[PDB]
Amino acid sequence: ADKELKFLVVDDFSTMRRIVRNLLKELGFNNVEEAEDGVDALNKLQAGGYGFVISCWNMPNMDGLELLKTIRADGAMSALPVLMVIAEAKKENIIAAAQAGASGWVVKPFTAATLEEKLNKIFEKLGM
Repeated sequence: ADKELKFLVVDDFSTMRRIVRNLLKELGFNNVEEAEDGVDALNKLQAGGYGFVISCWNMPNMDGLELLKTIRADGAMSALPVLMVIAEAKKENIIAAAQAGASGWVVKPFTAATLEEKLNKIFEKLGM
């Protein structure tokens, strides 16, 4: 979708969230809110209006996996783009992310170039 599309960045580390916010900014995406955990993310997403979720995998309370599943099972936001950020390239985590319906995944740390690439690749499919 347009770069006005509203992003939600989920991570229990504020420093990592500002990194993702800053990279999105650099790519031209200025509509960005943050969530400190899956619960805060879902409370916020139910508030409607978001067009893309970038979520950390490893998070306390509700990890990234649970968030993705709740979203994919939520009839109203089941189609919401979800990019998962993971700490290592472990096939376990990756395959489960794909299986749970992750629109894509990235290994942190990542560059603006990669984020752009993933974002473009996903916008591609969705034809956005």
